[PDB]
Amino acid sequence: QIILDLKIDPGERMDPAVRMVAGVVGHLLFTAGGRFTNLTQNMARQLDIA
Amino acid sequence: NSTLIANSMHNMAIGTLMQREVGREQPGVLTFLSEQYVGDDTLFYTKL
RNA sequence: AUUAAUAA
RNA sequence: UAUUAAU
Repeated sequence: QIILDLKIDPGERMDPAVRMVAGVVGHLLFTAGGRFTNLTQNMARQLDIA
Repeated sequence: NSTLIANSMHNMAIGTLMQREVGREQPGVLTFLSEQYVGDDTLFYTKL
């Protein structure tokens, strides 16, 4: 009933290590197929790239 | 003992909020290339 | 008062 | 310490 996407903010400034670690965390925190999903397809693509 | 350093870091915080607010209110108008803080004095090198 | 730059 | 530049 609720799915997530990625927020883009030009004012945000962060270490790239945060994004690379979130890449690992997202695969262990979310479900993306089978019977239901918590993510959009673009969000899964971004997590895969991370 | 730490007057100048604290003054300059407070000025840095003010400049950070300045940049964030001008980016929010008028996107794509000003790009910031340099920021300098030496106390109560602030300098910016930007492109308009 | 506080940091520097020369002189001693 | 002496002078000066700055804060």
